[PDB]
Amino acid sequence: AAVCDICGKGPGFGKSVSHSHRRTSRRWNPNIQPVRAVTRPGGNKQRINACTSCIKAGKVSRA
Amino acid sequence: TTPGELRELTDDELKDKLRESKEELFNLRFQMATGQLSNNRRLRTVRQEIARVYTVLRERELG
Amino acid sequence: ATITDPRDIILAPVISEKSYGLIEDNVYTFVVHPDSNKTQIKIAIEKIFDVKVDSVNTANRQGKRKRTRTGFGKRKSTKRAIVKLAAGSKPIDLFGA
RNA sequence: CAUAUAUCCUGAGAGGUGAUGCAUAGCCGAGUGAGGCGAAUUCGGUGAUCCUAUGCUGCCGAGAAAAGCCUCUAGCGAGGAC
RNA sequence: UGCAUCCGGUGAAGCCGCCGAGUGAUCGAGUGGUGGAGGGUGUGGGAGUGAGAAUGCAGGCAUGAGUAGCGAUUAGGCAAGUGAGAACCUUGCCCGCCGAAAGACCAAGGGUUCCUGGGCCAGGCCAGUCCGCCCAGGGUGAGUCGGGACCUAAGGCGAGGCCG
RNA sequence: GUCAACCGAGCGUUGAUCCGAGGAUGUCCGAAUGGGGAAACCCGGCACGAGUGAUGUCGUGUCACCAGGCGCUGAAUAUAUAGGCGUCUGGGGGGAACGCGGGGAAGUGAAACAUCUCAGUACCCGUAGGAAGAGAAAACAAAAUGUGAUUCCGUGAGUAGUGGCGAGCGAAAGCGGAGGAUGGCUAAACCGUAUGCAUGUGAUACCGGGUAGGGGUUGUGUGUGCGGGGUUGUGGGACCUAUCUUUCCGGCUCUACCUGGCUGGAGGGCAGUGAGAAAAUGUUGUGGUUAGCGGAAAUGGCUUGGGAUGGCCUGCCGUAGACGGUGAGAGCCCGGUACGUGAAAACCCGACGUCUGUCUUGAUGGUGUUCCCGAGUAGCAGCGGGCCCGUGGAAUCUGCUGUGAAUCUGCCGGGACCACCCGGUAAGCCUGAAUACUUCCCAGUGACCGAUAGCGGAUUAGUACCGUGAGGGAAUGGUGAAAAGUACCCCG
Repeated sequence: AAVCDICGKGPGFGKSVSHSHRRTSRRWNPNIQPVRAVTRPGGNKQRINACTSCIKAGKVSRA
Repeated sequence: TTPGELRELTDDELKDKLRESKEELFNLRFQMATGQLSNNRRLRTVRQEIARVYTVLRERELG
Repeated sequence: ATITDPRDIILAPVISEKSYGLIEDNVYTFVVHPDSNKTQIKIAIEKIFDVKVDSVNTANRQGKRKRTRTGFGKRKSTKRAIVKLAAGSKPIDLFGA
């Protein structure tokens, strides 16, 4: 959900600021997607968690 | 019997001496329990003889 | 190099009026090692005294708790073996009456 | 092919043995306390909340598991059973 | 406590008195007793430096006061014994109480309280020669009893695993 | 051994007890790991031994899980993979403080309270090391022809600032110091080689030219690995291309001949367990540590006293008049002190060596052009964090989400932004010293406490006791110089 199985990208932590400037803790999660990758041209498909940046970088081989 | 000549005996007679000292200790324990022997130091001496024989055997085995 | 003898399983005899009453029945009481079993005791007694053993009975006893100026102290716990010999019955003289 | 108080299974209890033993009312002494001897023991009544009974009958609210035991093959087998 | 001086087992401090002293906090290199190892003075330096009270804290002890109470709804008596000592301990004979218990046996819990011998400062709501108290020694024996080595329930833990 | 003696037995000049170093043994529990379990107690498998007439029984090894190597096999299923089997090497847990990276309060202050403060504190999670972290400019600076990695200390300064411009919070440049390593290695362009995957005018093609072959040093690609080569800001480097050139020998650059490059072997160096590659192995250093030993001088006189270590008076030593003990204030009585001395062994520091790596197939300063200089990165946008800076005109740094470049007339910074100047060269990695701390060990110190004090704990102390539990938590020192601790008699 929050950790990429490829690059180790993890959630950041910050504050949520209201108009009255009340600061409350919140999280910034990565865009983690479940992708069936093809590690080898043999064709084995395994369900892995990859961020959308990893998909963009072609790092997850969804063949 | 000091370790000096205790190191002269071979393995077999060393085992025999260990056996005989063990029977001696058994007899001394029974005599003390029934309360008839006077020399209390015999138990200590026989225990230390057993320890010495064990030490010599272990030294020979380890080299 | 461990040399296992039958004589470290048996520690000491028990000297008491009950023990003597049993001895006149040819039943002997020993203090044995706390981690020995009945058949091990029977084998050891047979090897030591070259006799035939009918049965072995064992009891565990908790040590007595005693009071001291430093506080409460406990004596060691012992295991007792009550050994009955066969009808051949050569008495164990090492028991020293 | 069978309806049988047939057959089998389970099963309180009665009876026999266990029991020429053991125990006992007592009687002798002995006096902390130890010892020896030791009669008769049928027949009825009452009667369980216990047993047959994890039975039987009724009812709805519809009332553990596994081991164990038996049997079946798969499979081991030249020795194996009583 | 720096420095400088002086006193001390021919008796310092501390404590208890006597006799005095200063305007005050206080003083007595004045004295007697007790005691047994360190003190005084001057001049500087530094303070955990002064208590009567916070329903203050710790220890010791008063007042109430030789007062209340001495823990059920059964009940004790006598004779003899032991003993320094007896209402309470022992023995005997009575009397009374429970008797679906206040009898007998287990489980949980306790842990040696069990037995023998000894004791009598503490404890026992009195006393105690007695005791579940104190001291020493002794005592618990299993193929079949209750458990394990047999089986599972609820539930627990949980190889990998999924999720975070 | 001691409380702590009372006995009973014994050892020791043939060297005990005792002190230091190195070994051996080391039940059971505990990360606990053969399986189970209510920690310290139950039940095993395998192998090899012991024992028994045989079963029973005993001894010694070994049997957890996961991770990473290597080898074998390869499900559904075909390629194969997941998985399985075997075998090696690691891990696991504990620890007082100090470090780094994450998460993150409230009481409180603002005389209320929400922004703000408290405070990035308490606490929690993950991880170390003897220290850590940071570190070699995409830095400051301001026109000085200036500094030159990082860290820490003092100032700058309670200043500039910031803030319901409230309570409050609060820099940096510069300058003075500690320490110095202004330190090293890479990636790419290009070469060579090896290989995987595609194919192949499958020949006039690839060696440096001239000669002669040949149809593959493949012919072409592409990917990967390995070895060269290249580590830079005045840009640097490859590609070229002249000039100058400080070992020898050998084998290769398709093949032989004459020319230019790759590669081994001998000197010569040069470095070293170091950041700059690594594991070792020897000899030596009155170098160090871990037990020790020696070490001057009063039985002095008189007096008081139970006792002299007091008073008075004589000597003596002093590289020693530190401090304790001894029957009352001891330099000369004892332990010691100044000062000297001492290590079989182990360990720690050095040094010199074997050893290893490495340069010599090499080096110089020159000339004009193509290629390379770290990509899902920088930048931009949205929402946050943190900086003196509380979103503000908000630079520099940073997290998530989108979008997304250029390789030097490129890019980043100089507090919005633009132009010009100046500085630097991001998206790769290592790095010692200066600094923080003390569970523990050794040696000392105190205008610190002296038993209601000082640690809770001078005494049974994290004990008794209290609590189901996490946890809470006491009180108790002094005879005498020596026990010489009151024989014996009397009342009881």
